[PDB]
Amino acid sequence: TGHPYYLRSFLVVLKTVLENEDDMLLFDEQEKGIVTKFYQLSATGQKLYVRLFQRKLSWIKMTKLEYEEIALDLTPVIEELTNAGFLQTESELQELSEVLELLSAPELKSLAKTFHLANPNGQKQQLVDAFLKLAKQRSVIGAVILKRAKALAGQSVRICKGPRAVFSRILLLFSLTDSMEDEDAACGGQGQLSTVLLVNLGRMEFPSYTINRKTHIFQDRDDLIRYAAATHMLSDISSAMANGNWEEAKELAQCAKRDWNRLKNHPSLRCHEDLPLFLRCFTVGWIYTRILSRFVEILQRLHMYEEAVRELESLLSQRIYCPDSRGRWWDRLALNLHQHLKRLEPTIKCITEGLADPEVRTGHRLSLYQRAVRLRESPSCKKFKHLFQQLPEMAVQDVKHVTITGRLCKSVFVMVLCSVEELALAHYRRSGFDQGIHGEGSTFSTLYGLLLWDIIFMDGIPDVFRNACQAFPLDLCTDSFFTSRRPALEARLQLIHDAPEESLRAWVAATWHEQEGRVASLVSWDRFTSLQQAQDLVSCLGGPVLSGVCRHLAADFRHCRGGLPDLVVWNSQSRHFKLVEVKGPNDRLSHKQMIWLAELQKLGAEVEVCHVVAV
DNA sequence: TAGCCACGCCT
DNA sequence: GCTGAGGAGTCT
DNA sequence: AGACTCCTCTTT
DNA sequence: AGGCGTG
Ligand SMILES: [Ba+2]
Repeated sequence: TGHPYYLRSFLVVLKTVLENEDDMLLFDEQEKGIVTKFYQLSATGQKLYVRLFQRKLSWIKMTKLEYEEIALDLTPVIEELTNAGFLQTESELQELSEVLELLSAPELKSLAKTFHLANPNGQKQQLVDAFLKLAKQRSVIGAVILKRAKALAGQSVRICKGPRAVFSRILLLFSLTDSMEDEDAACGGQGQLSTVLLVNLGRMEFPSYTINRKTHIFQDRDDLIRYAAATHMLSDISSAMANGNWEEAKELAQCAKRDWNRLKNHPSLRCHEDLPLFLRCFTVGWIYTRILSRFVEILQRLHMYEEAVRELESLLSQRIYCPDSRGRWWDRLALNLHQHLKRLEPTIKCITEGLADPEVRTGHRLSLYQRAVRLRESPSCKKFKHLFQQLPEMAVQDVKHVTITGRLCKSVFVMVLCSVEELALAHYRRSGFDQGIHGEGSTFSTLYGLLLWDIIFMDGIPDVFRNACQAFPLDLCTDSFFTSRRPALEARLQLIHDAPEESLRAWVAATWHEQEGRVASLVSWDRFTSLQQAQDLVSCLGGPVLSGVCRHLAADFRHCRGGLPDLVVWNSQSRHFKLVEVKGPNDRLSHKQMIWLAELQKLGAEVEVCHVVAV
């Protein structure tokens, strides 16, 4: 462990995936050997590879490579990696567009000149398109350009794409069990370790649980490769959207929409369809559906609202993939029909079916009910009685609103510089709550985590723990997390409800002491300032409330994890607390948020929206 | 749709 | 658009 | 000269 | 004011 941080982290990944019997079925021998080859390198040889694996994939000037901590002179090390088959040298640098790319605009000028036919000025981009048109006609002069371009660029290494590929697939796999260590790190461009992972994994200590895998996710190394392909596609589409190239993204999508209807009969699907949901998210079909969702987003941006409706109706026609997404869809469907396609007939059928789908929850549920009333009680609609149709009167109860002012300067205010939220925490200090946290959902989530820790990492649920560095059972964000643990859950949620404020102070003390540091997705250790703070807070919150919140989180974290209030403020001595949703000059309450506030009131908790106006 | 935010537009 | 901080190279 | 784009390194 | 999009 004179291994620097980035190497320790890389090794954990390799180990974690290599000890999966199931995972190792999806690598041929050729592939498997490369890993051995890695392990065979010297410590130096390894350090340097990780560095370069992490760097962008392409050619690097030998003079641009400095790691003192690896060695003062890296030529030996490079030679090892070359011989090993991991790194290639300027010697294999053959493509012109590659040689040019590697050179600086300065150098590009020096070659634009010492070639008489070249206009020595313009951008770097131009001089390239130039030198490439020239070598394409008079080929024999092109080989002389390349000859110098090379000699001019210098000594240069590149990571070999082939072995690289194996490590990315390993990284990909590591990342399913770490939720998705990132779609951006693993799934796109190509796999590197996320920043946080690369830094911390080597030090991280995980909650103890029992690995118990009883089902395969992938049929064979082929299924993996098809999945990896869909993954990369979704990544490149998301990437396009991000860079605003909505035209490219529409193609890319349609492209993928073919391929998916191409796979729609293949043997493998039968088995995937059959997986429990918490695993079904790791299949081609799930990724293709996810892609089709982005596609309706794209149809929407390009304002093609008829198509988007078709696509939404397609997605909703099946319950196989992404059922957690139907709420987003039904809502999105209805919004399109009502707003954009003014078809008031379907808007109702839509809203009706949607609200009859036990799949839709919280925010979207509310948002459909709200459109219903706005619609039924509208004259532009009155010539009907098809929405009086027994709509359960989910009239989200009304909440105390409050307003304060702050001197404006994400929006920054002054009081020293601070946030909308910090400004309010102040108003509340002078309102006689000496104590507060700005924690949004993590305050509550880590309390749920502290109180149910042992039930979460409980033994006896097949398939939820598949390997070594999990921070949660894979079914955590499913309807099955609760069903698979009903009896234990009902029991614990009851105890908590009746617990007096010392049993709580004690249960928390317990987990805290036994688990402090351990990486669990629900628990932020620095979220409270000390164990003592946590105990204060639970004391104020009290069982019935602590129970109610925990019940929602475990029952349906997927759809309840967001829209809890920004602030918790309590009075130390008086034990009175308030749950505050800060609303700066430019944001209102989302449906998710008005559900939470309602539900927190029912639990009998002081809830308040605190509007901030600027000066 | 990951969720957030600031802005801007329409009604 | 954003989800971090600094430096080197490119652009106009 | 200054603005912006790209890339790397983070830690223990 | 609030519903909706855009980046
Ligand atoms: Ba807020």
